[PDB]
Amino acid sequence: NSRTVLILCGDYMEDYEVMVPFQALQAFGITVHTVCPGKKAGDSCPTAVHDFCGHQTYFESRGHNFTLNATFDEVDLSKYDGLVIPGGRAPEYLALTASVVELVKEFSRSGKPIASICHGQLILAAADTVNGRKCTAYATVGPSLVAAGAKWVEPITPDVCVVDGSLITAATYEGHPEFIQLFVKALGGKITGANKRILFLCGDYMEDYEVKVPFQSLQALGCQVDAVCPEKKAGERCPTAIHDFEGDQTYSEKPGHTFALTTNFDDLVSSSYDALVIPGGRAPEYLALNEHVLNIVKEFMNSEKPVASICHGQQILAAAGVLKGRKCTAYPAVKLNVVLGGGTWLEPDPIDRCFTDGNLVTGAAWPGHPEFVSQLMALLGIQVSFH
Amino acid sequence: NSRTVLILCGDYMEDYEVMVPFQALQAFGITVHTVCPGKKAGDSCPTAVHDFCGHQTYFESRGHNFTLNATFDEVDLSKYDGLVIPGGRAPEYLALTASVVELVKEFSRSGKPIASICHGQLILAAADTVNGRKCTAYATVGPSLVAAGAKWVEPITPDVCVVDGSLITAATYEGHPEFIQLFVKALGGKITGANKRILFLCGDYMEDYEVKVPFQSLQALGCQVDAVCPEKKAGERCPTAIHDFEGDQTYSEKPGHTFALTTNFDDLVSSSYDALVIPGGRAPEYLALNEHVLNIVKEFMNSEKPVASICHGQQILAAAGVLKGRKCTAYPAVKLNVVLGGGTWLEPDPIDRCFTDGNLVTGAAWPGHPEFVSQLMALLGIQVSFH
Amino acid sequence: NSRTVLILCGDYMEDYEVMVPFQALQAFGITVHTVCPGKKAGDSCPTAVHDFCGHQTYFESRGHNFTLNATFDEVDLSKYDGLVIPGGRAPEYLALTASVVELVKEFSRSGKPIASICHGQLILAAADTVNGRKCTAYATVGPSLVAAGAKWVEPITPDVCVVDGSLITAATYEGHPEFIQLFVKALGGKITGANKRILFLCGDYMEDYEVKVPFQSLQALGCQVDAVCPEKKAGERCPTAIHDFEGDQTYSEKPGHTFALTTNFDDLVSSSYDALVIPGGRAPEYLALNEHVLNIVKEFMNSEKPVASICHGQQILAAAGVLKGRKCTAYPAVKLNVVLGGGTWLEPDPIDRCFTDGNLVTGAAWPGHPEFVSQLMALLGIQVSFH
Repeated sequence: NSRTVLILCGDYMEDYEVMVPFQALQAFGITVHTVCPGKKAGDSCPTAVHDFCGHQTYFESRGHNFTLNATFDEVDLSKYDGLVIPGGRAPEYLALTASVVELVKEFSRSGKPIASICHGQLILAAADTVNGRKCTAYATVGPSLVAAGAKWVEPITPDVCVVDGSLITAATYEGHPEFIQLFVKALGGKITGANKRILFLCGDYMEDYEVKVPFQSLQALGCQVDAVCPEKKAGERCPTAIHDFEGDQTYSEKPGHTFALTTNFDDLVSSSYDALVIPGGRAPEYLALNEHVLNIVKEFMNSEKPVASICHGQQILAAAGVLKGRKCTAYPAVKLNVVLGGGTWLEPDPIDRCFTDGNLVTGAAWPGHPEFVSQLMALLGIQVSFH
Repeated sequence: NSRTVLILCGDYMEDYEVMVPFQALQAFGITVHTVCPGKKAGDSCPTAVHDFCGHQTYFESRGHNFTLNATFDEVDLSKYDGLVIPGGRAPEYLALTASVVELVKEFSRSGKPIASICHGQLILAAADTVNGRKCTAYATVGPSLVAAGAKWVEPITPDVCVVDGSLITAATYEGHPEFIQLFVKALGGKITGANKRILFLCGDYMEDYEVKVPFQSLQALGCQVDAVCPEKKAGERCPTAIHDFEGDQTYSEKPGHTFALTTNFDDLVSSSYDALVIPGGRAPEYLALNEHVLNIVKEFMNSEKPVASICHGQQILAAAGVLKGRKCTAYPAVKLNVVLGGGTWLEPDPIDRCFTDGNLVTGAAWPGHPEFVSQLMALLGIQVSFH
Repeated sequence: NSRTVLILCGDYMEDYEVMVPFQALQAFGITVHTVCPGKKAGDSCPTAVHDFCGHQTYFESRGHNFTLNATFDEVDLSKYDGLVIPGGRAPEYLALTASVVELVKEFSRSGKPIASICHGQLILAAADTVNGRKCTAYATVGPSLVAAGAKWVEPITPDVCVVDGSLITAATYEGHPEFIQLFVKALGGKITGANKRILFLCGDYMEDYEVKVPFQSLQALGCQVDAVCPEKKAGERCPTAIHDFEGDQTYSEKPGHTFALTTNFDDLVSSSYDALVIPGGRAPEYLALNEHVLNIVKEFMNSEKPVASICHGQQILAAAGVLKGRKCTAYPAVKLNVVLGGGTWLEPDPIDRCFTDGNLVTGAAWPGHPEFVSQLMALLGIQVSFH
């Protein structure tokens, strides 16, 4: 509504760098279409998980499969307000697809906003639309951007972002917060009431998407967001799980990106936060056995403060006993816990639908992030206005 | 034969939690039917390898594909003497399948024996059949059971087992030995002659099933089982291999569960054992180059004591020269090893058929575990009797 | 022409043990046919990546799919001058395939050369064609050869090779250089003018084939070859990447073999070395950012010395500005870097062809190694003559 954005997808694009923008932009009220040359709506793109394990370069792994919702060569550029270019290993080959470069050129002339991250810039270079343009990218793309005539801004840190009129660029997904806020501002958006402090309850093997997307999305808004995990210091990292359906009766499990806690668990002053968020995956099942974690949940529910849990997150809510006489949804399987917890089941159909019950927001699976964050914003007083 | 048990399978059930009971029980003269809702006999289910590597929860990878030998919608519960519920991530979604809960309800009413392990209990909680019943499960399931009115027994160790009449529960597959024996006694079985000490010759990359299945089946019988490996002590652990036939000309390989040795290899004495078991996999080929390992094999052989090796295990035997003028079978490829070793080949058809020559029991692949353990029991004079 | 060789392939053969000879022999003017029982030209076999990681035996991983260029049951064994038998897990089941054992025996009967490595020797043992023959193989294949009546040579080190008239044998791929040379001489081939020092610019996640095949082909030729990596000692190792197309719009990625460096990067002296080789994969993009790396490339190019780059290696040339007014090809996607670098693009069609622009040799991908090496050989004046 009011704004429509087009994301340029491709095989092996960085998981994070495609889903975070796809869902955040939606949670803010922007329609988003995803396309990939030679593919139609409903088709799938494999994705890459780029991370660092102590080598001179990043290590790669397979992320979730990403389904396109729009068809390439059937898109009317005139009908889009902005364009986003994901990173990973897709730009490398997309940057050499005639129809892709023609598209980025055409859009580039309209003067409309273009947000490119990591290796995405390579496409910009091929289209030769960066001359004299200030900009940044993954350190490795610098030679190509300088040779393209760009005003290269070396990324001293993974988070640095750069703007030059309608050209927004980022080095890595660590800069998603600012990357996204700028593309929003660039779309004529205004964010209000975003001066909140949210606490995320994390743990080992939490769902990759279910942590990153909600987390960064809330950061792009401007909130101060912290994440903790029992027995871990503000530097520790948590391994994540990538849950996806690949044909069998239940989802499959694969290693995702490594997540970094921001605060120490022991030094946690719950009263200082305006909200609490619980990611799903396999972490909730063991976090729910933790006394300290439960008390934290109790405090937020007692204070009638906003609480947003997704997927298996509700397992911690049911164990806190805070679901009694409460309406909510969860991952289809954890309906067991909701009922046993004393809550009233809300059918999660479609799977992307989330529900609000007073101070309680719940989601079923990662496909519900748009409504998930959107409804947590409402309980927070955060709005995003355009036109 | 005399009893018939039913195993409730599902996609991503714990590989060990299904294969060990499925094969140990057959080894004890019990017919076992495997079924999964929405699937027929001959279909397969992917399994999960749940293990620990230091994180706050278990790690997960894909195990062997498990082929069901029964059909769900064609089952008559009035024909089974018992029911086994394996763990993994299957209980989670099976618990929310109306037909599954109905089967547990009815089996629950008949009062016949029900053995549930790890996450399996979640199904019992769903069917509301644990009210006032003592029982245990993976610590994580504790909450759900309590809310289902169960008398919860927290697992202080990974092998704790509970029994409240016809209900038998275990926390992890590390409790299989007692889990199975209790299930057998509940079916009215009596085990006699299990006053034996057995020695296992392990090594890195031995087959996953080919170690745990025989090792745990023997323990469930009551035997004392020791496992060793050159240059490794009691606490040490060996990486295992998961060999499975996918669509190629030979089997593929994946990591299996890590296996824990029980005794220091140097502190051994062939004297104190009544039989020697040799797992297959890739451990044999290099184990067969070890002096000490060969002497151990020789001692057991000329002492005429019972010796059982499956799959590639027969390589150690050939290298020890103890297959001189003897009949035996092995993984098809190891026929060269048997012949060049001076043995007479026995066609491994069907793949689950094992052969006993004098004091020597041999099998082809892991599917022959039932006949393998059965035949080893026969040389040890161990028996299981019902009715 | 002059010589034609047949290579016995099989599912799960060692990836290196097939590509290195398959390609190195073609770069030496020898026609090579790959064949696998029950498979026809155009079919493919999965390969296996073997090497140690701190365990008692090797670890296995999946390597590149290998497509056969000939049909087994259509081979006129009479028109072949030599036979190569790769290792890995394939021999194990091939040794038990009648057609295969007869082919081998029929070939050992003609006196013609037979090069076998690692586990390949098991096939010779099955054919009983090694009596009183001096030879070596992978340590665990010794007991079999001894029993087949061979004069076993324990591989004191992994790089040992043994020649006994027409039977050339090696223990591991580490001995490929000597292995290939001996086979070539035994084919009546002479190598002249190979006294050259060659430098390889290596890094983390370079294409597995792209470093090993060219590296070892030049070593077999007699050249002294060094491998370096920024800030890494002679003992350090580099992880590699296996890039392969599996159906998506761009290649996929798996871990390959670890590659050890030969000299220290800091003590490197560009003065020596007659040529420079730059492997592809993901290492270039980050090496292209290293000042030191660009100087080395600078030096060579100024000296007019032969420079050979393949796949993504050109990203380093382009960055050093040495493509200015040079004609060359590269991996399709990296055309961007070639054009931005001021070079004239040479279309890599067919994918396996390379080009020579003065002192510059460039290839598109690993499928082009044959022309890649023969063209570097031409600049260096190295020749292989037969008849």
